[PDB]
Amino acid sequence: QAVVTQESALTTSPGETVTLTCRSNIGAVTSSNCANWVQEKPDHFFTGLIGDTNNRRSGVPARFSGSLIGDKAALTITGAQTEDEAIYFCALWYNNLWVFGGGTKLTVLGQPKSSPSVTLFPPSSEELETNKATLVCTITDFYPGVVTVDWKVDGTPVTQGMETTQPSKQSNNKYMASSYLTLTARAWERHSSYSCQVTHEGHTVEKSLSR
Amino acid sequence: QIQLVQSGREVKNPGETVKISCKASGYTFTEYPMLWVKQAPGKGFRWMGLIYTNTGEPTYAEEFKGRFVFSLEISASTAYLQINNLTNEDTATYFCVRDYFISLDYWGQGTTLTVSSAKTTAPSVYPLAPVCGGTTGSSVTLGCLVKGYFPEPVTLTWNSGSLSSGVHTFPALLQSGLYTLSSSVTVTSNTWPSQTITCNVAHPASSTKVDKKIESRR
Amino acid sequence: QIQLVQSGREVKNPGETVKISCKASGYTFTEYPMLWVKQAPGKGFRWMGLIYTNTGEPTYAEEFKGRFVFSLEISASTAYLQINNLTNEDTATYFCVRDYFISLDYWGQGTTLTVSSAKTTAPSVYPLAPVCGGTTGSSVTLGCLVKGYFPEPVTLTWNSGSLSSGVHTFPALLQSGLYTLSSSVTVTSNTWPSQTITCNVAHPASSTKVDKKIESRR
Amino acid sequence: PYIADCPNCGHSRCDSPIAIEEVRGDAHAGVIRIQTSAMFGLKTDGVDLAYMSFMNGKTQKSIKIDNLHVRTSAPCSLVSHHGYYILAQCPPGDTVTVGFHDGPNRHTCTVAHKVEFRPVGREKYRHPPEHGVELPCNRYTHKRADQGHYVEMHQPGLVADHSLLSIHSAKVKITVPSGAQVKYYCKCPDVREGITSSDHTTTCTDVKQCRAYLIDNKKWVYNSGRLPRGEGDTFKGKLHVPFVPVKAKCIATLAPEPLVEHKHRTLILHLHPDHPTLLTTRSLGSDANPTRQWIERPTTVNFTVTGEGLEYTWGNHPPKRVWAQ
Amino acid sequence: PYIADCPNCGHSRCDSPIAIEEVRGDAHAGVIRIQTSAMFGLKTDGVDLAYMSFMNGKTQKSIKIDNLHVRTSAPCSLVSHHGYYILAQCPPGDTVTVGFHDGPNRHTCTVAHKVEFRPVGREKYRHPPEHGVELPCNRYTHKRADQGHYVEMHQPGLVADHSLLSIHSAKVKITVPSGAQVKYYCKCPDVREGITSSDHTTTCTDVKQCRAYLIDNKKWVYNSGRLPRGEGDTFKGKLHVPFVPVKAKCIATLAPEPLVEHKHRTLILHLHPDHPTLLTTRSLGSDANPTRQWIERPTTVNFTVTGEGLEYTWGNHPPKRVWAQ
Repeated sequence: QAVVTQESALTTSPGETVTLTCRSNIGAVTSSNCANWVQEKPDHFFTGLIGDTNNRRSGVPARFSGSLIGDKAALTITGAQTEDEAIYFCALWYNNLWVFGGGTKLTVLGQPKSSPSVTLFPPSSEELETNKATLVCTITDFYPGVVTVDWKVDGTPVTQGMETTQPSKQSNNKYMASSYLTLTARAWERHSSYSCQVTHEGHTVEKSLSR
Repeated sequence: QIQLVQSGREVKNPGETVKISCKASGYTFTEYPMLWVKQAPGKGFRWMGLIYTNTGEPTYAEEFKGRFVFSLEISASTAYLQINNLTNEDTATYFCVRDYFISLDYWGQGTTLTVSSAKTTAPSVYPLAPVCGGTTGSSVTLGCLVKGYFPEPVTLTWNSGSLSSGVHTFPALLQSGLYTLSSSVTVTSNTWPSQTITCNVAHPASSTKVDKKIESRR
Repeated sequence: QIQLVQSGREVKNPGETVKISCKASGYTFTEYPMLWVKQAPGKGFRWMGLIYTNTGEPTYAEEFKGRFVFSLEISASTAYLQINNLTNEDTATYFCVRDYFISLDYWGQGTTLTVSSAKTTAPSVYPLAPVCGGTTGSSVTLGCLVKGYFPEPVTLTWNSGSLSSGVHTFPALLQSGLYTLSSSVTVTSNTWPSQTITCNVAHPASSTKVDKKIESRR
Repeated sequence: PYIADCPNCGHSRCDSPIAIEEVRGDAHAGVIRIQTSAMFGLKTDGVDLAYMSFMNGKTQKSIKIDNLHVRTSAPCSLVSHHGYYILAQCPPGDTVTVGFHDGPNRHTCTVAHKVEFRPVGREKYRHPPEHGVELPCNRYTHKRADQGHYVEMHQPGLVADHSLLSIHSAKVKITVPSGAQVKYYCKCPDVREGITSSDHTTTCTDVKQCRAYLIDNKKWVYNSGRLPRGEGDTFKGKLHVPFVPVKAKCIATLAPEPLVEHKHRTLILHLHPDHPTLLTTRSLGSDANPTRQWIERPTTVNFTVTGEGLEYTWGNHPPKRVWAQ
Repeated sequence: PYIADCPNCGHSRCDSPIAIEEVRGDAHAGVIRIQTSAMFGLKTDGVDLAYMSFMNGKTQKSIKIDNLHVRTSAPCSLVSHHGYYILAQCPPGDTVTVGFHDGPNRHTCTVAHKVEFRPVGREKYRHPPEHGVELPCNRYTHKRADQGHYVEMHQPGLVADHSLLSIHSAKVKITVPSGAQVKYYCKCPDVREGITSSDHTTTCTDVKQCRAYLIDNKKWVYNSGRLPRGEGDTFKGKLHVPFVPVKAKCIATLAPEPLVEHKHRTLILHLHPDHPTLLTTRSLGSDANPTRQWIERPTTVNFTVTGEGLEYTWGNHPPKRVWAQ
């Protein structure tokens, strides 16, 4: 019966100072709200940063500090780093329960771009024994995390049969994704040239197999 | 130091019950109670309640009083979430968390539930070896395709888990009523096919375990 | 809603008296008293005092205790300023104002007094029609020249005031001991001279009223 | 931090979080132990006794203690706070009058209670001195590491909160704090218990005929007389008292020495105290023949001393003795 | 906001705008109605009772009330202000001591006045409790919408202001506030009335021998004894009093119940009050034989009850009655 509000997204560059805020719909935030700040890195990875407004969890870099600014709780990153790019959630206590904010997606300049590593595999034979054939195109270590995957059977853009996952964040903070093109044992044996084309930060990478 | 490791992700058809465990490490269980948080797919983070790991009394958020029941295997430093008469809109991830320092200091890994009607289909595990010709670089990428299973989850390792560096496991995705997953691994060109590289797959719901060695196409 | 409309501007030779009215609209007269402010030509704004429109007691600024007297036709929602034994340096504009909200919220239009010795000369009203040749555009500008009168003020309207859009009335200016004023009006070329356009001029001090229809030069 | 009904809360009976119950002017050392219904001390979570959590709204406000004021006939001196409870050195006073300053408002609370401070001793001072003998007074501690007693502290009952009962553009609309348990119905027939998230109200319309309740028993309370019972149960929550009365030796009283004057089997004593002093004696014959009189006005007195002896007690100054042969 | 001569204005007799006249410790409810010569309330013009207009200079200063302090033996509690007049809940005190804080200076005012607060009832408390019976006390209102009386408030007389009497480089130079009426001459012969704008002084030179006066009767005043008469006339300005004494039922006293003990046609009564309680009785025979005694010290008393009956009045606790056959 209280609504915590946070900035939606904030973009900064390595070395800058950035402030995230946490607003309560009922009134000014005070020390009896024990503002907590939590960080979510990709992979459902949670860590606590600050608690009780300004107590930094142990092993959280000092570039992170909490405070009350005006009528709201604030988190300041002093010397933001590339590693700080994540979702920050604030939590406020209200005498009997906790209310979490919507979280702020923070983007920090860094991590020089990285091209994808693409590999296309042929349907294995144990699978061709099922009267099925699935060409797997794996794409890993790319950043920025956005790609376009296009399949081309025998020179012709396939347009049905393919499925491409959504970019998932790896540990190093780069992304990955795979695309599947399912044919029939038979569709397989028919056509002759398969190719998985991946477009990333303007360059294209085509990986073709030959049956 | 502090590790809260949670159970793996379940699939359950509407109406069922689930018991999600949270095994605590590094602290004295008894002086720090447990927060249960629901991060629903879109919606963001929500406090489900707190359990006094000393007395055993639970607090539920009003949204959670009813089908939700917190309990603890005190003795083993485990806290547990049980959601009875599962509703389809309970698919989400649930985190256990330690309340300390006027807030929460450590969060668990999460246990994701997918409430969904469906039978039980064992996966087909297929080796992904490089193209029949050449493939000459400083390294080499092999793969493993885990196709057509239900429900979640499956676990996948490489060489019983001794080969973890250079691995990309790709989140399972639903296609035509079945889940499909895949994984790649990259090693130096001297390692393979000199040394054996094996994909290990388990599907608990069907009691299926498959070990598939990646063999050269010729 | 609230309108404080003031009397028109007077001319008075030194020594005379003037009663400036302020007719209030939109509020209950009685719960809001009246501020009288003098904005002297150069000098800026000055509080002259306040009148309790409930009891009737006036406060005068010390600068104004003496020749100045506030009063009110309660009954008609009017407050009035009377300046007796007019001094030449009383030429300025006087505003009535409503005191409310810990300050003043509404101001009137102003009544400007020009204390100045001079007889009474009626104005000559001259029509200003376009040049004898052509004058072909999408619109057309006519005019009216009110020349050589004393004292102020004169009022000027176009077609009894039904034609107000596209009118520019030019402030009266003193030249050789007399005031001269002028006005222009712009209408579509189809309106004039098809439809009649008439300048209406009144000079209260001489009881002069002149209606001059603008006629084509040929 | 519990909230109850202060009796003369500046104007009149408000509901202050610092509502004063259990005034105890029963010790000797200028000290009173008080319970506010407010629980100052650490914050909501974990830090710093010297912060300040009262209830504003349904909610706490765990912030700094900046400008506490206990007072009586004069302004008191704080001694220490722990939990709901404060110890403060006060003078005597017909009443007790407490209050902090949140910063926007004074927000005090006041109460009647007969207070006095007799020091232990045959001197009836009004106040503890800097010097004099030490002797066994009764007094409360500075500290918190205390278990000598514990008072029952089970749940709160519900509380009113008509900020909940908004309007759904024609119907009266209840909401919830955080999913807390709101106990609801109106004079008309509609939902009769209320254990819910934010409900509406089909039947009634007026806010003034409905059950705005907060069963919010995630944190227990002190069992104030100005509490409504939590009707369900005697929940747990046995909770200590910090400020136990202890056998401190107060820095304590002493009356100025007497002027001993001899006569024949008789003590003339020109005497001149600081404060009312209970003098008394014991003629040590099996005939006791004692005497008692509080002396505040300087007085030359007399004592028919016998052959065997008399003793003499100038206040808590030690007892004298005398051979009058 | 009138300005008069405070009697012990911190140091000694200043001229404070809050000069205290008409202290009235005549009610019962811990309350005093006071008149400052200062008119706090709305501003000069129109807004907010809770602002603060006193006189600084010849001029007002209509600003915030931030740090008012009425006080006595202890600090009082404000109740409400309206006009020149403030109501404040005070304890007893030999004096009355008032003061705000402008911000640069304390700027207080103090006065003698015998104050007490008996509550209505046969209990002689020192202070109102939280509980007890209600009964018809005398007390002042919170409010302003009040006409029950009105005091004369006609003009001010002149006032001194030697800030006016500057020097015209050899002559003493008077000025004017705003065209106000300055009443002027010096011991020497020069201008003899003074109804003027800024004049000079032809004859005298010294500031200390001239009439620095301000007939500034655009706003009336309270008719303080510490006002000089406006010699011209009894101008109008009949003006109400806000704080009328009204028949409030104070939350009021109650003495602890008696211990009734039977004897043969005799009431032994072990008795133990909180405060001095006037007990009294009426032996209902045509022989009245009543008794009165304030009881503050606990006392076992006796009453020869007759055959027909006696009655018994433990303070403002209701009267009892007794059959002693």
